[PDB]
Amino acid sequence: KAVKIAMDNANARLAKDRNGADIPNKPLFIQNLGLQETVNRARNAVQKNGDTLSGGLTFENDSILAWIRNTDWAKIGFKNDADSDTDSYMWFETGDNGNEYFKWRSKQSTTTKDLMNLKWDALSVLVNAIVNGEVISKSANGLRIAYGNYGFFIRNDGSNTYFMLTNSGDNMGTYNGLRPLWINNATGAVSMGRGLNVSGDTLSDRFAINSSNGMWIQMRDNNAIFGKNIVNTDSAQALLRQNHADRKFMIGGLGNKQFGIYMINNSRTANGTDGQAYMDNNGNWLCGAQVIPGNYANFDSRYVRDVRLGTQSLTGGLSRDYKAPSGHVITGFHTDDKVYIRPVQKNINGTWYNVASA
Amino acid sequence: KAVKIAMDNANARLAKDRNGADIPNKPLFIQNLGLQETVNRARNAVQKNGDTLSGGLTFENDSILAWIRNTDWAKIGFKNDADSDTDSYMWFETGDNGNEYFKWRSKQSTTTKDLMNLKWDALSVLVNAIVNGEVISKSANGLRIAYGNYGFFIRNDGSNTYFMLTNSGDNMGTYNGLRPLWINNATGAVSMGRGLNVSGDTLSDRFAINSSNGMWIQMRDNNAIFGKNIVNTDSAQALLRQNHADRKFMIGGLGNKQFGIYMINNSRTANGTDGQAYMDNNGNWLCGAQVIPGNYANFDSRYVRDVRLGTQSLTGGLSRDYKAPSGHVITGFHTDDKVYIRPVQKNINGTWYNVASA
Amino acid sequence: KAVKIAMDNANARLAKDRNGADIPNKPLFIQNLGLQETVNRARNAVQKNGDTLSGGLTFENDSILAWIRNTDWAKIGFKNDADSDTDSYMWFETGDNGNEYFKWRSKQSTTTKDLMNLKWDALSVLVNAIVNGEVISKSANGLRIAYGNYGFFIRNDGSNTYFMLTNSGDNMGTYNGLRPLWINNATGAVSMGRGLNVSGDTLSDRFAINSSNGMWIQMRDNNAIFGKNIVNTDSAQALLRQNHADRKFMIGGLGNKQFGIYMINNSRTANGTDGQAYMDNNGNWLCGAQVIPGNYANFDSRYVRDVRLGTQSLTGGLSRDYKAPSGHVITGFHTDDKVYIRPVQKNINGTWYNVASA
Amino acid sequence: MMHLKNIKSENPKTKEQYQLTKNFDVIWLWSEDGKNWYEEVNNFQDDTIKIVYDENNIIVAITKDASTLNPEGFSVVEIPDITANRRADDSGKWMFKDGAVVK
Amino acid sequence: MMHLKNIKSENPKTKEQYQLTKNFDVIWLWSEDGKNWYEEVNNFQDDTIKIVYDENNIIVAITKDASTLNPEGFSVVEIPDITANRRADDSGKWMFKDGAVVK
Amino acid sequence: MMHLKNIKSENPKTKEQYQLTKNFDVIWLWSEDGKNWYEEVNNFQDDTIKIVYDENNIIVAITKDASTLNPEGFSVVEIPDITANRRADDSGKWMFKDGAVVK
Repeated sequence: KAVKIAMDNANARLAKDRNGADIPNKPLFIQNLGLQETVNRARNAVQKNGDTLSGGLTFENDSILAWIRNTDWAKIGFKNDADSDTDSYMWFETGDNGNEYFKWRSKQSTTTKDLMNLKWDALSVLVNAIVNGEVISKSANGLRIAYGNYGFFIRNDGSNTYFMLTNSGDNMGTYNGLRPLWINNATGAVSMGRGLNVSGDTLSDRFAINSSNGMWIQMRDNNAIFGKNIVNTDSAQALLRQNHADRKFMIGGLGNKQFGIYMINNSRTANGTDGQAYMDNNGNWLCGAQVIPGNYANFDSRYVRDVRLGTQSLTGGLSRDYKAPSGHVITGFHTDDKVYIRPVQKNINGTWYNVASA
Repeated sequence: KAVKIAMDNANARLAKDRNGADIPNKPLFIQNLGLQETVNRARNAVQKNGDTLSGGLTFENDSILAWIRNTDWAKIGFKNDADSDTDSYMWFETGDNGNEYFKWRSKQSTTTKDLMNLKWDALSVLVNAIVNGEVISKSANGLRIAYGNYGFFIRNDGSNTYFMLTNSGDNMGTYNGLRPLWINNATGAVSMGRGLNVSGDTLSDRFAINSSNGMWIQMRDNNAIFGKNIVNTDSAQALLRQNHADRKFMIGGLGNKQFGIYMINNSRTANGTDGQAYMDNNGNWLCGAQVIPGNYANFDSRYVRDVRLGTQSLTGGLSRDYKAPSGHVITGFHTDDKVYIRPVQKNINGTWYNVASA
Repeated sequence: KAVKIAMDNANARLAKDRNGADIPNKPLFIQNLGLQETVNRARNAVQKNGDTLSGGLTFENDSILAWIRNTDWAKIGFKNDADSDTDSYMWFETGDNGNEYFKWRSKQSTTTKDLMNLKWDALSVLVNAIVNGEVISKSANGLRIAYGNYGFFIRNDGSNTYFMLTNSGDNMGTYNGLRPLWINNATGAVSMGRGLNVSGDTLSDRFAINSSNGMWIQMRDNNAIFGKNIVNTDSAQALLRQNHADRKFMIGGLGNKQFGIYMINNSRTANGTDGQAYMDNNGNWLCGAQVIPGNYANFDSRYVRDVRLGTQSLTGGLSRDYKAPSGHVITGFHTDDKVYIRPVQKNINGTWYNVASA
Repeated sequence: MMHLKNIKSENPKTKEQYQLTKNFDVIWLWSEDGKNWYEEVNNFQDDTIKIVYDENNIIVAITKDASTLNPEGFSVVEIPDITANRRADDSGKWMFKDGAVVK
Repeated sequence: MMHLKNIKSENPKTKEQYQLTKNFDVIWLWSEDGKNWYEEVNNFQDDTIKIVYDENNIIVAITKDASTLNPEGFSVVEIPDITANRRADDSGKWMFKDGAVVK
Repeated sequence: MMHLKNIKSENPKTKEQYQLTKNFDVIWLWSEDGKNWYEEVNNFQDDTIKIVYDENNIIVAITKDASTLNPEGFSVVEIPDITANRRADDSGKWMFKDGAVVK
């Protein structure tokens, strides 16, 4: 049995043909081999076909997180050459046809709402955009409201700022020929090319009419200030008014009947006016009171202003038949029978003339 | 000792009860087993409880990077069905209540500055927004400045573009009843509903007064052009001016004293005017020079324009008592003692009438 | 050969000096050891120096994906304290100098286009920004178009909303002194500080002139409505017009010759006017028809309105020499030879006065 | 030609005649056939002789301008200006009966 | 009734009288008691007889319209229009002394 | 001083004289030397005596206001207002020959 001890010893040893199946404590064998940490790190290893993590991942160099598929991609990286790098940034990139883009969306239960898309030619915000800072465009057609039939936009071309309009059905389009309002950027002057309608008072230092030149009858159509509403026949309408301390003066008219100057004292309460000087519908000029010229020459030359008898003279006491000279009347007698006579005289325009006898 | 060789041979073999502890070169054993690459890949394996990476990670299929916690989540993926996919995008998504949102922030030392939040109803930019392209809203209330007491916004409803104002303390609110300015999108016409105040000149082709109709005394209140500043008593103020080549004509007045038409030749240097035609405070119409009618009939019918002696006649040489007929004077004698007579005549308005004797 | 059986048994056992090289089936040995799953998980383990994944990665707790380099970083995480968390968000963060920023870009073949940068002080959109919702700024200088020489911006300071302009070459700058247009936020009133130029009609309820006060000769320069274009000499220009049912009245003039009131009946077709009342270049007031005062006193006091012979009287039949009293003529005889006489009388202004004899 | 007989004064008949008599004491003259003297003056020829004769047809006044006449109580006839008519003077040495007669 | 005696001419006393004399040579008449003839004319009654008599009270002029008188150097009295007063003519056959007398 | 002889009527020579004769029948008077009487009136002195005498130099009219004269057919001379000239009356008892003479 001395070889039985050698046989039992051999029987206590790992058999080639059993390939480790005869190891009595396999976890200890792995341990003794030095493989426990290998076992533990492989048990805790993120798997390439997907996994869940309980700690964070950190890239320590210039490495990229990518989705790469069908020769296209989405990529996140961090550009940073040194701590002092003046153009360092986290970047997000899509490729490789130019039309792969960026989308932000949120989910409430099973509903998905897209919030923002960023594409090659435009950031599309599908919700509101609320900016605490200033909103600045560096394009000429900088600010647009494309809503409904016509778009509205502000165009600053560097020299003038326009309020612009599109044609109908083209609210994203270029401007048409309308120029409702623009500003001269160098001088501040405001212009409007399609007229202006003001409710209430329009106050200005001066009003300049783009005034016209032409024939008499074209005064109907000259550029002017005018009353848009006709004056009704036999109704009163003033178009211009000057206030004085105790009275007001008006340019206006009685429809189809009168046009001119009217005065109303502030103390008046009964209907009417206190002074009138106006043209009627036949072209006469009428005044409710006196017409006082500074020079009366064209009137004084029309009328007799005085009549008188001139100096008395005596004829020669003479014949049985006598006729007084032209313009004279008999004013006495002296009996050689003489007769007194005087000339009748008329004052025209400051000169005394002798009357004529037919 | 022939079995000692068998005993030593058995003693040179791996003992079951030692469980690999008697392996002389364990790293070689691992190598011979074929486990070195297993050792090396587990040593270099990203660990599920967090790790640092020196190379990038790439998803080769449609896989997601997610943060999933408390039934909510944040997710990054890449949508791409083929290279020709016309709606391919990198997407960022939050869930699942609708209020999980997106935040961008930056750190300078220990200070954190939030820069942008994107939520279910609004992109909130907490800094400035500088857009190199055009800024376009597709909402009617497209452009708003919500600063301080009152908000200002531009509303284009498709037909008209309004400049709108909120009530006080409601700068994010709807518009009130004010209409400071709007534009007709179809015609370009500008309207203003709250009046207009211009410093300097307002030039227009025509000015249209929304003119009134009524009683004489209401001319005080008719819609008109007027002087906002009263003319001071005994001071001069013109409200309307027409320039001619060598003179200017004005409608204006002397406060409480005169109102009408004044001419000033351009060559004048001393104070005063060169022509005046105006109503005074009693309603008279005064002219500094002549008043020249084209028709004098209403004057010519008031006055004697000429006087004369008419044709001489002879009475019948008769009685010791004689009286000349009505209107006649004695102008001679013929001695049957006859007497010459003439009629006194007056010219009224172009007709010669015989004078009457009382 | 009894020990040969013991020798062959020992020879069938794993030799220490061979270190597993004498294992006949090494993959089975690994299997029997319990190491197959270790082998399989290490073969499928993501490697720390970079790898490709065929499934997604999910963070199950509050863990971060980071790029950390040169003491700076880029980081993605998910903030969420519970499902009911009211401020939960996916966040993107850069550090640690404040100037590391966020960039979005896209690639078409080898071309890279930057689309958007988000920095400490501004979101920079390098393309268009198209917002389906409303665009709102909460800064006073809320909306700017910085294009070319001059910038344009709208400034709402809470009390008034201004249309503002920069100086030249400073389109991102503050406003200068120009005030082209502003709105009173409380009242809606529109003001313009640099004048206004309207093509076409300017309609308003009233026009208020900022009217002046001064000397007569300063009426040339008083604030007024006026014709910007001089009236050409001998040409007609109207500045004010009132329409009646059947006629129109104008204030206007013939250049250097006439200024006043003109009437044109609507039925007229030949050139000319139907009524004229106007001042000429010498200051006279002319009317094409009659001038009709309501009171003629200043005319009636200038002229003789009637002449007559008064009541006949008889002298005392007397001497050989006789002279008729002042103002009287001889009108008869009575032969004690008496003579009849009458007084010549003139009517001035309604009173009969006796004529004087020189 | 023109011939107005027995011209006498009568009250104004129309409104315009009434105003002239009210304001200027115009004494309106009418011929026995109802013609108003002052309005018929313009119907006389300019270069004819105008004769004034009394009820007995003695010529008392002669003129070439009828407006210089006051024919109250007399008659006026217009005759052609011929040499046979230029000899008549305003004295009572000429009468009228379808022409001027001597004595 | 109205009675103005010894009406004589004197210089104008007031500014308005001075203008009328300066511009129209008006000779202002005043009665011996200081009444201005031309302003007192409107105080006469319309349908009364107005008498003009000389210093010896011989009636030289009669009228019903005082404005047709020139009473310079004479006196004017207004009397009721009765049959006993309508017989007086402008001849020197009637005098005045609180009424009209024959011869 | 002023002296206009043989003042006679002649047709108006100028446009303004023609209008006054056309509208007011002004008979323009001229002296034998061609001076217009009506325009020379303002050249007389105010306080001198103005004499009117006939072809035989008999003084027929005297005044201090030349505009009250109608010198058609006569002559007008202005003389100083002295006591020796105030005695001449408008009767035919005074003549003129470089001064006033008695008889």
